[PDB]
Amino acid sequence: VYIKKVEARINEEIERVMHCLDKSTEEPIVKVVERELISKHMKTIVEMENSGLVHMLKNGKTEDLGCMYKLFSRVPNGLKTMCECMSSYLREQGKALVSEEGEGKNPVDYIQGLLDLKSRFDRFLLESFNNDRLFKQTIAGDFEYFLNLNSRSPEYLSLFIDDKLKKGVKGLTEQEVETILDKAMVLFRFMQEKDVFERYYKQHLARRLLTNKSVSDDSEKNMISKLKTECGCQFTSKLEGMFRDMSISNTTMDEFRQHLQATGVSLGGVDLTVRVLTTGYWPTQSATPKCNIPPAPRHAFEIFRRFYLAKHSGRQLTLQHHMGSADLNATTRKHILQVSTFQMTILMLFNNREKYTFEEIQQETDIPERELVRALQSLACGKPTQRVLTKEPKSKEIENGHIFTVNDQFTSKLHRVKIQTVAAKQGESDPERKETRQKVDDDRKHEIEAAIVRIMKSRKKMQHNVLVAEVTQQLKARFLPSPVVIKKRIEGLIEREYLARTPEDRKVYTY
Amino acid sequence: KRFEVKKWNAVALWAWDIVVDNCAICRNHIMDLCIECQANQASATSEECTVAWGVCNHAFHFHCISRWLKTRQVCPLDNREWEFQKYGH
Amino acid sequence: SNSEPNVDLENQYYNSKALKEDDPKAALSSFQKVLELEGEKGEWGFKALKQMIKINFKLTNFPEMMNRYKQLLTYIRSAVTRNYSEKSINSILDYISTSKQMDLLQEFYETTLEALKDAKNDRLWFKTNTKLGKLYLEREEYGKLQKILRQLHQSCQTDDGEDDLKKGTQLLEIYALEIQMYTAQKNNKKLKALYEQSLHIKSAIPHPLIMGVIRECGGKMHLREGEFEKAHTDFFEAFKNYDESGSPRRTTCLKYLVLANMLMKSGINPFDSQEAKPYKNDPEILAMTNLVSAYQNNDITEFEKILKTNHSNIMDDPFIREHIEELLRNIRTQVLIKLIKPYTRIHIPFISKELNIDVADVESL
Ligand SMILES: [Zn+2]
Ligand SMILES: [Zn+2]
Ligand SMILES: [Zn+2]
Repeated sequence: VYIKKVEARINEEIERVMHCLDKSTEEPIVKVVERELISKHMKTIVEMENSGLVHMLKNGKTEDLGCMYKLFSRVPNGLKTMCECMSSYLREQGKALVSEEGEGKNPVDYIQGLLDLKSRFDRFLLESFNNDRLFKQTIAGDFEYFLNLNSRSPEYLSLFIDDKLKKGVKGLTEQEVETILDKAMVLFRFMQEKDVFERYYKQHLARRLLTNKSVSDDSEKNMISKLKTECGCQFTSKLEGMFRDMSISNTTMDEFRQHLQATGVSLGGVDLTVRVLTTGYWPTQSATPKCNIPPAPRHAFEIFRRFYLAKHSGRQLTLQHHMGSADLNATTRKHILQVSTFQMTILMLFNNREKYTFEEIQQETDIPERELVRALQSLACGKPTQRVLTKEPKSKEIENGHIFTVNDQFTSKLHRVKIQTVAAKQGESDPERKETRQKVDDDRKHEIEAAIVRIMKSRKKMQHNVLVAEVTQQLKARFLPSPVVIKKRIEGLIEREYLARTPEDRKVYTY
Repeated sequence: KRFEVKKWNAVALWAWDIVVDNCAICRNHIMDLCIECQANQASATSEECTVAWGVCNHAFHFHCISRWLKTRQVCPLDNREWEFQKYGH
Repeated sequence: SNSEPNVDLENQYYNSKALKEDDPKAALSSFQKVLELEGEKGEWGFKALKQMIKINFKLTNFPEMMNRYKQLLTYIRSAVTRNYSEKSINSILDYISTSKQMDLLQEFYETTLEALKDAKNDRLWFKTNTKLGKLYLEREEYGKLQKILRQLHQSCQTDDGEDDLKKGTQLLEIYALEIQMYTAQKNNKKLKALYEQSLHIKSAIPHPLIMGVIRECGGKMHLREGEFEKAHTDFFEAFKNYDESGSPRRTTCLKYLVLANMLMKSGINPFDSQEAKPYKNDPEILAMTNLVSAYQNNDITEFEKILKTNHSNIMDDPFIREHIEELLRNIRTQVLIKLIKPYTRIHIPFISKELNIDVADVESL
């Protein structure tokens, strides 16, 4: 209530002096009065706490913040302490939110809370501070300060954007989608460690493209355009190649449709969907496996390889076993199944002759490890009353000498029943996270060496501590200078040449 | 049969080779040194001169296209157009 | 993960899919009854509408076909995301394209255009307009191409600015259309203006064919002006894009790249790597391979013999015809310099006989 009283005091004083006196008066009296009173009472009341800035900002009082901004703008050094207190409150809130102690926190909920806090602060700024530059700079610096204390935030943002991109069930129209994407990229602007963020974005791209074929078809372009306008060129070229692969895949699809429109000699190519992807934009995953191929898939792969070596010569295909899908026409009705490129070898062995066992499908298949077990248990283990691959030894755990049969199961009226045992979770189990963290760390560790050599080859040198400043300046936009690490690393090249330092005395370099 | 495969949605990966037996800047060969090094001996230290591969799969000696990027100009096939995707054949 | 979509809708949709190979009169009725099952929207009835349009196109039933296509256009801006609807409508347009009733084809096209305008289907919309523009260029049409270009540019206009920052791909497609057009009218000034505007604002994700076309135009402009490095780089990127895509323009772009790389002097080879057993031995590229082989070997006599032997595919291009004089001058200069390096004080007629040219040309060189 003091702020309204002092504003009324200012208004009444200025009105009384302007109506009751001359023009050469006014400014001195009101100037000194407001100076002294505002300075003293501001100090006391807005740095004590009593209905202070922290409390009036926590509960969300828009009028109080607006009147405070409009009153404190007249006196110098008021906005400075206002922004300092706001930054202190933001630091406290972040430390209460970015707390690492305690396991069992939801990533998407954490990102949603951070985004809600950012949006609330932006709304308060727009409503009260009239888009002041100082407040924006202070909040940006504070976000940069409290956001880089961890390393799981970028992956959580990636999973949030994957959830927003997989389906636009929330916000069917386009305006709100555009606004939320803009807010997401604005939040990403004040974020560090872009390497792991973009790696997880590529992982989400691989997950959504190799399992879904109708993701957005219109928002992918918007996503990658925002990446172009936001990031530089490190993995944006990776995304370029990723989309180039889809373009070439559809061009190959239509030209192959023209190919089978002109005859086709034998059958086996009944209904095929072959795709062309490059190795430099889609990673292997683990090892480029060498498993077997079912017969109709064998014919399809042979035809595709012959075409690619005939009309796209100069490059050879490499076979791998991680991705794909197929429809298995089974047969009282004819229900078509779905096999994800792994159990279809077992179904090949069954097409030749069923009533096999685990030994039969592990000996005459060149089949991989426990991923085989997960693929095989899809048709038998954990199955509802639409079982298509039944066994006599009904049990949960998998045996070796167990026979497989078939049940018609007329209850399965669905003619495109699928068994989606794969893609149970998308949590990115530690192994791959750690390996890609090591990969991006090595990427940074050789990028810094490339920068230091490329710059100091076009520049001069130092005696004790001159060049470190230039490399920190040119790596300022990348990450922290890390003086100890660079100091320990620059002296490791002395056992070689390229402007070393000389073992006997570290001061004469190989110029 | 009791089961029959109808469709397939395979993913086919491919690798880039365009293997040839000639060079461009030194006019000698893909391997067996270049104009700036001639012989195998005379301070090679296991012949520190290998083959450089670009994103477009074109192949040159590392030294050849390195001096190409250094001597005449850097703009033709710069870091935006020509990448460094491999080292050695 | 899993999500129960619907059981009965899928069951009847598959029943009608099986029925489609039977008499179409019953398949259409069953598909129309699938839309009656849910009533509101469609989901599986969305695909049922597409199947009904296909079967009606089989038995030449267009009026209700277009009414139900309007229903699908309204369904695009519905619970069905505008993701698979674009592929579905591309397939419907291709199916309509099977027949030859151009009036019906363009009625379909205009209804689609207006519906997509109403649905603010920005990406889908300029994709459709770009496809229409490519069709017009393939038929050398500019009356409606100009209108489409103006509309797309206005959509790209940020009021004060004539360009956005994320509609860079939009302007990229627009400039690809205009590059094809001004290749038809060979307007050099408009070509350079387009290339400059593209280089500045186009920075975005390209489609490989579009990037290849724009880089081909840039290389043409640069080698028309005189820049050899820029033209070589542009032909390089265009030929890489053509290698990725597969367009027939790959051979012509490779020939232009071969010409450009020979003009930057300093002894570089364009047939070395990509022109291999597949491409080096290509009948249309073997002549260029032999030319650059002679260029490497500095064999002026063999080079001129190959020029005269394959003149129907060496200087046939008016541009290569223009540049053959400069190429001959450069190769003769290189041979002369190599010949006169090891010694001094050499007579002119011997050089003229070695170069198989006139004495005056030797003196001028
Ligand atoms: Zn070399
Ligand atoms: Zn050497
Ligand atoms: Zn390279």
